[PDB]
Amino acid sequence: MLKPQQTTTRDLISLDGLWKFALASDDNNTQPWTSQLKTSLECPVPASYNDIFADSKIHDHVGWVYYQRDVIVPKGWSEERYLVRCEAATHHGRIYVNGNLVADHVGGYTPFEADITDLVAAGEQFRLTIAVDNELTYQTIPPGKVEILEATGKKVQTYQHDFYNYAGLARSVWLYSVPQQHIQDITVRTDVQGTTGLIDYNVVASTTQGTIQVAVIDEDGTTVATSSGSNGTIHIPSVHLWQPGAAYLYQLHASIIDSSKKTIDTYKLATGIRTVKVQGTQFLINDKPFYFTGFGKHEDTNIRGKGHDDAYMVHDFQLLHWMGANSFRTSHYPYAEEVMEYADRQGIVVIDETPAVGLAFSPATFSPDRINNKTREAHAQAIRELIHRDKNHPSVVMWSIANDPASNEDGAREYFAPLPKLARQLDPTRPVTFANVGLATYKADRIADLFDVLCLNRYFGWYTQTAELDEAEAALEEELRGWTEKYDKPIVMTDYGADTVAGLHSVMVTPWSEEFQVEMLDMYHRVFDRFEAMAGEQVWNFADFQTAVGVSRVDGNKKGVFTRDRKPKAAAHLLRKRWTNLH
Amino acid sequence: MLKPQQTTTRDLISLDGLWKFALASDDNNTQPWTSQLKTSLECPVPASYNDIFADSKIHDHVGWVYYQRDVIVPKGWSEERYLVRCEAATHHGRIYVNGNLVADHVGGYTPFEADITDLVAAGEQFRLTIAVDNELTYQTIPPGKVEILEATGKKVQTYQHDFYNYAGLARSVWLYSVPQQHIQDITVRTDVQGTTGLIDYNVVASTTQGTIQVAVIDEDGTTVATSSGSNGTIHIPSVHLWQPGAAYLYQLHASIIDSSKKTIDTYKLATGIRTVKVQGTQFLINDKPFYFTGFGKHEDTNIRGKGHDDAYMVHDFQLLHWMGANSFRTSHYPYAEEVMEYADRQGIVVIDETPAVGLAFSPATFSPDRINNKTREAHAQAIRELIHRDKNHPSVVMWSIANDPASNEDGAREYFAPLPKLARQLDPTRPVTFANVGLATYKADRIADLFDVLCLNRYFGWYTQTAELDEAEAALEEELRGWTEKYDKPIVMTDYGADTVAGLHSVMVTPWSEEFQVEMLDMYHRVFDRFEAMAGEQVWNFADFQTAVGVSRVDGNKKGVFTRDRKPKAAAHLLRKRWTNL
Ligand SMILES: CC1(C)[C@@H](O[C@H]2O[C@H](C(=O)O)[C@@H](O)[C@H](O)[C@H]2O)CC[C@]2(C)[C@H]3C(=O)C=C4[C@@H]5C[C@@](C)(C(=O)O)CC[C@]5(C)CC[C@@]4(C)[C@]3(C)CC[C@@H]12
Repeated sequence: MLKPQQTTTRDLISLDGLWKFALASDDNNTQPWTSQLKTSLECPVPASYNDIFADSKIHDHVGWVYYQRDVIVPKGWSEERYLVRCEAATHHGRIYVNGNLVADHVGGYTPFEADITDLVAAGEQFRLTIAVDNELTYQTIPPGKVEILEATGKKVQTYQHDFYNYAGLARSVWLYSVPQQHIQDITVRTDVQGTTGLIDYNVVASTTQGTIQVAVIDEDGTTVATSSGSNGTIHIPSVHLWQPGAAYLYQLHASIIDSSKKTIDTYKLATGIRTVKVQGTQFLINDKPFYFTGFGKHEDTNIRGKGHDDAYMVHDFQLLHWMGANSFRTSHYPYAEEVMEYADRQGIVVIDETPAVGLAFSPATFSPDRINNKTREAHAQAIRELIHRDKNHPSVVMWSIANDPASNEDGAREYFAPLPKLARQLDPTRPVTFANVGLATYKADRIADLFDVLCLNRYFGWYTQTAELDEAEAALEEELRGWTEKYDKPIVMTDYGADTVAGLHSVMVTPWSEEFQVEMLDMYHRVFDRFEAMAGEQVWNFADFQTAVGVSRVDGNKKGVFTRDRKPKAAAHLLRKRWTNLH
Repeated sequence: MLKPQQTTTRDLISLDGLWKFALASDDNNTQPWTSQLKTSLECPVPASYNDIFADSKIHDHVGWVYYQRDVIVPKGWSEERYLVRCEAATHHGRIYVNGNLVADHVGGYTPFEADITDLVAAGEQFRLTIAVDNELTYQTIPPGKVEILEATGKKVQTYQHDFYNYAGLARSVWLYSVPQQHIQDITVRTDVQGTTGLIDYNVVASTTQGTIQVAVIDEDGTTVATSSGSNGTIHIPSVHLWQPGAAYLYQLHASIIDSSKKTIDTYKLATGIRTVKVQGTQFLINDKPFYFTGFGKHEDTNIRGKGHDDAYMVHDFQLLHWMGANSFRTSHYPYAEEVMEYADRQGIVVIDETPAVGLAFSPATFSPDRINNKTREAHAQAIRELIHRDKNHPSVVMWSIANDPASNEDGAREYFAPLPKLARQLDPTRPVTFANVGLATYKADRIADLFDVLCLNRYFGWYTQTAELDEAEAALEEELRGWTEKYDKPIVMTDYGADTVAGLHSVMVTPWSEEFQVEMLDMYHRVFDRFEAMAGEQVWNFADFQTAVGVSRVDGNKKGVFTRDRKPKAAAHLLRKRWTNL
C-alpha cells in the first residue's frame, strides 16, 4: 500500500528506537520469535546492524537475526484497520505478532507490511519480533554464495558487487491505521499540452461503497481542478511545470466520500507535472534537452551502515547544490522513499535503480547453475516493487534495470529481454536503461538495443591504462565513437573515477593522489564534450563507502569525491567549477 | 512532566522529520509564526542546524531561527488532554500554535511543553512553529556576549567554553496525550535493609479522585510487590541490586484506578535498587568502594552537531565496554534523556552535569556587571530542571554543578554557596561535585569544602610550558598531595589528556603524536596510583569534537582518545589495557 501518512482519517506511530537484538544460534532456543528475547544487546532500528556493536561475530554473521519489542495498539483504533510496516528489511524480513508469522518478504530495499487488525485488539500490547536474514544465493537479487572456510568451519558470504553487504532494518518501522474503506494505491501520470497540464489518475480502494473525490491544490492552497470517480483525467490550466532546477509540486487529495459527502478516508499525494522523452540522441525533460550532472551515490554512513539518515541526506543535497550537480543515480538498489520525496522537492533528477548488481562472474553467468530463470523471477519482482513504490515521483526520470551485468555473454539477451518490456508496461512514462560494464564494448554487448538510453561505466584511467591518461583518452574516445556510430540513443556515463585518499598529494601523475583524481575526471570531460550524443556525466562516487574486505580496498571504496564523512577532495572543487559554469 | 510514553491510556506521536526552516531577518515578516513559512529550506529535527546546510550565513547566524510544520491531532483524543513537547531547544525555545505563543523556555538542554487541549480539537490540523534562539548573555547559563566586528558589521558570539555553540532542536519533538486524571511525576528512592530492598515512592497526579496503585515487576515478569496510595515504602525481599558490573532493573507500574477496578492511567518507570555514599575518601556504591574509569564526553557527531543519535550512542557504549570503561561525565550539559535510560540498562555509571560551564573570564568574574545573582538564578534553575528530569536514574550517581568556574576569585564562594545545598535538597540521595580548573589550586580554591567529592581538571599545560613529562609529573604529585592533605574527600580526575592527531607518529617525545598521548596518560596513572584518596579517572576526551575557531584548535579539539568518527588512537588501546585489568 501507499506510504503511510497521518491524516484526519489515519494515524501513524513510529516504532523506531532501540529494539532488543539477537543472532540466530545453534542451541535448543530454535524459534526466538515465540517468547521474550533474552539479550543485553539493543540495536537501533533505522540502522544496519553490522558496525553497531563493535563485535566481529555480529558483523560477520551469516543468517538470521532477531529484533524485538513490545507494541501497544492505541485504544482509539477499534473501528479501524491497522498494520505493521517495515519500509525495508535487508535482505529477507519476517514479521511476527506474538509468535504468529504475518509477513514474509524477500527483496532487501522495498516495503512490506501486515494487517494485524484481527490478531490484536485496540489497546492491547503484543510482542513484535522481526527476523531478518542476510544470505545471498544465485537466486537472490544481488546474488551471491555462502561458503565455508575449510580449516575453521566459519561461514563466509561471497558476492560480486563492491559495496559491503550491510544487513538489518536499515529503514524505519511503523504501526499505522486506516479506515475499513480505505485507499490502497494511487497512480498519477502527467502529460503537458501547451500551457495545460494533465493528470491521468487512478485510485484503488478497498471498497466502492461510497465514492471517490479528487482535488488538486497548488502551492498557494488554491484548488486548481476537481474530479469524481476512481479513475479519470484532470486538466490544469496554466500549469506550473516541475523543472530540473525549480521544483513545483501540486498536492493531490484523494478521498472516499459517503452518502452525506462526509470524508471517511483521505490521502495527500505530491505531484510534479512534467514529461520525459527520448528523441534520437537527446533526453528531453518538458520537451527540452537535459544533461545529467552529478553522481552515482550509496546509502552509506559511518556507523549505521545503510541506515537512513535525515541529516546526511539534507547535507548530501546541499553539497549537490553547492557544486551545481543536477542529478544522481540510486546506485545498486532503491534508496529510502524519503530521498525520492526530497528529491521531488529539491528539483533533483534521479536515475532509479533496482538491486540487480552482481550478475557477472568474471564460468558462464547466464546458465542454469548461475543466473537462470529463477533469478529472473526475483529480478522481475524487484522491477515490479521498485516501480510500484516510486512511479509517482517527478524526480524519478528513468529506470535502471541492472548494473554491470555480463551483457557480452551468450544467454544475457534471453535473460534481459523481458525486463525492459515489463518496466515499460508497468510504467510507460519513463525510459529504461541499465549500466553497462567495460567488457561489453559497443561490439561485444548483446542487449543494448533493447533499451531507450545507454549508460556506461568506464575506468580507462584507473583499472586498465593505469596512470596513462593519454592512452586512456585514446581508448575512451575509440569506445565512444563505437557507441555513437552504432546506436541513435542518448549516452550517459554513469561510472568514471579513481580511488583517492584524502591528503595524498603528488605533483607527478600518481594514482591514489588527489591530483590524479582531478586529472582523470578532467580528461574524461574533455572527451565527453567532443561527442554531441552525450546526455550526462555522473561521477563514481559521491562519497567514500565501505566494501567487502580485500587487499585492493583500502578500508573500503575510496573513489569518493567526498570522504565518508563528506569532506571534499580536490576532485569536488573541479566538478563544482565545471557544473556551475556549464550550460 | 515525566518523559512521555505510549501506554494503554496514553498515545505518543513522533514529530521528528524534516521541518521548514528559516533564519530570522529584519524585514516586515517580523512574525514568521503567524503564517506558512514559504522558505524552501528544510532542517531535520533531531539535529543542530549549524553544519547541516553547508552555508556560512546559517552556520554563523546569531539570533532566532524558525522551524515549522503542520500537525494533526488524532480523531480519537476527544476525551483526552494533549501536549506538544520539545526534549530540548538549544538554548532558548518558543512554541507557537497558529499565531499563539504557548510555551517559552530558557535552558538549552532540558525539556519543555504546552497543553494545547483547548486550542486545537481532536482531528484538527494546526501550524506548529518553534522559534529557537542561540544568543548567550552574562545571564544565560552557559554565559556569553554578542559583539559586533567593527569593520564588517558582522554579528559574532563570544563565550568562554571550548565546544562549539551548536543550536537548534537537537532532540526529539513530540505530540502526546494523557487522560484528564494523570500521573505528572514520580519520585523513587531506593535503599537496602540487609538483603531486602526498599523503594520509597511518591506519585504526583492531576487529581485525587480514585486512588493510586503501584506494582513492582522484575526482569522475568513477576510482580514482586505492590502498594496503594500516592506515596509509600515497598519492600523487595532478596532484591537483585543494580551494580556497575551488572545492571538489574525492576519495572514500577504506577496507576490511577477508578471507583470500580478500572485502570484510567498507567506509567512504567524503570528503577534500579542501589545506594551511593561518600565516607572519608571513598565513593561507595551499595557499600563497596568504587573507582571511576572512563571519560568526559560530548554530544558531538560529524553532521548533526549535538543532535541525538541512537547509533552513535550504542556504539559509544560498546567502545566503553570494549576498553573496560565503567563511567562517563555529561560534560558540559545534560545529555539526551535516552542516554541516561541506556546507561541504566548498560550498568554504566554517570556523573550528570549542568550547562554551567564558562563562568570564568581568565577582569572580575563574580561581580554585578558579570556573573551575578541574576545569573545564579538561571544556574539554580538549571540545577532544578536537570535533577527533576534525572532524579530516578540509578546510573546517575553524582551531580556536577559546574565546569571550570573561577573558584579562586573573590565572589565565587558567595555565588556558589546556595547551589550545592539546593541540589542536595532536591535530591538527598546523591553527592554533589563540580569540575575544578588548574588555577584553583588546593590553596587558591574557596568553594571546594562546600562539595562532597572533588573533581579536578589538570591538563599538563597547567604544570609545564614545554610538554616536559618529568616536570609535569613533579607538579601533578605536589598538587595532589595538597588536595589529599587538606581535604578528606574522594578525588576524581575529570580532565586529563593531550591533543593528538591520528596518524601523527614519532619515536621521540613529541606533542601532537599518538606516542605522546600514550606516555602522558601513562605517567598520570602512575601518579594517581600513589594516592589512596583517588576515587576515579576520566580522560579528556572520549572523542574529537568541534569548537569555536582558534589557531590553537585544529578544526576542533583533538584531545579525543577516539576520532570524531570513532576510530581508536593508540591511547584507546592503552586505556583498554589498564581498565580491563585493575
Ligand atoms: C567493478 C566493475 C563491476 C565496475 O563497477 C565497479 O564500480 C566501482 C569501481 O570500479 O571501483 C565500484 O562500485 C565497484 O568496484 C564496482 O561496482 C567497474 C568496471 C569494472 C572494474 C571492469 C573494468 O573496469 C574493466 C574490465 C576489463 C575489460 C577488458 C575488455 C579490458 O579493459 O581490456 C578486459 C579486461 C578487464 C579487466 C575485464 C574486467 C572488467 C570488465 C572490470 C574489471 C570488471 C568489473 C567492473
